[PDB]
Amino acid sequence: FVNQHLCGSHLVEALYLVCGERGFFYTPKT
Amino acid sequence: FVNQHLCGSHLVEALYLVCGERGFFYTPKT
Amino acid sequence: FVNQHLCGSHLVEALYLVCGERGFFYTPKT
Amino acid sequence: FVNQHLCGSHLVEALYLVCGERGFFYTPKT
Amino acid sequence: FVNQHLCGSHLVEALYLVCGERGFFYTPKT
Amino acid sequence: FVNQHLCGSHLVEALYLVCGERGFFYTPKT
Amino acid sequence: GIVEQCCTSICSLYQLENYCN
Amino acid sequence: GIVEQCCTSICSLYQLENYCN
Amino acid sequence: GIVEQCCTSICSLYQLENYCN
Amino acid sequence: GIVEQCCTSICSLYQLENYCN
Amino acid sequence: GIVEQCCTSICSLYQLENYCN
Amino acid sequence: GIVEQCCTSICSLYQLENYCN
Repeated sequence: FVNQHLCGSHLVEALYLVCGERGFFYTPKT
Repeated sequence: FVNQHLCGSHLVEALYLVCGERGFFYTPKT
Repeated sequence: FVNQHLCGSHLVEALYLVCGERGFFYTPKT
Repeated sequence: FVNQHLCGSHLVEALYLVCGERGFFYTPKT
Repeated sequence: FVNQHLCGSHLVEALYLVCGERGFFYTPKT
Repeated sequence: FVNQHLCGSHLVEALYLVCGERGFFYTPKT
Repeated sequence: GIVEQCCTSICSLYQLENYCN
Repeated sequence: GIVEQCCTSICSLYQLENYCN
Repeated sequence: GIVEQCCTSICSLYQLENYCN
Repeated sequence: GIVEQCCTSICSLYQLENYCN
Repeated sequence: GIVEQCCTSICSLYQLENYCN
Repeated sequence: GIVEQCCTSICSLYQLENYCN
């Protein structure tokens, strides 16, 4: 169930998809 | 050849993989 | 540059992401 | 463990891979 | 158009999908 | 939670990423 | 249907054809 | 149709809805 | 923060904008 | 070998078996 | 072996090299 | 910047660290 290190890789795909050309900051660390 | 909007989604996968727990800022906009 | 057979796999990811719970028909054949 | 909305994105990759040029209908909604 | 280093990552997905439980050797180096 | 058959596809992405041009043997079978 | 069927333990190659168009 | 349309320069969010079910 | 929030049950389209730059 | 062969126009299902272990 | 080892909590960069060719 | 730099011929492991947070 390795998540986060493997899940975040796909959360970002939708992140910049919603932002389109804009950018975003991704920090996988509580 | 849709790149960037489709290429960046995988560049980030290696980005936080190299950072591990650290985070990073991804801005797909020159 | 193998596209379509390799590109469509990711077009669908955004397709049902925009649809959310809805579904969609994907036909990679002109 | 976010599945379905994140799992289906990869089920479709194998779906049209088995279909090849054919298409398929994907409805992630019971 | 960064391929190979980015393309192979998905060729393997279909490789072990066709092999199922079997394994395979992937060498991205002519 | 379909793992292995769906998880390995992404473990290999990081595998040859760390190897770079080198190759590797992936056997998803204990 | 298909998600809960293939996202639980992966479907078989023939099972996926049933959903093919 | 859809592949040659969205795999050339990415379609727009509204354009994808046209294919939604 | 964002991982434990969107990798638990997927965030909403508007929720993702909060992290947009 | 395999990359330049399958990353050019996708290999066939039988062609991939040749690389299977 | 490798799947149950890296698909449980992710392996380390050095641990992956052990499987490198 | 980073996309046109790493999506052209892949960046190096050290080059990616420059963008790390």
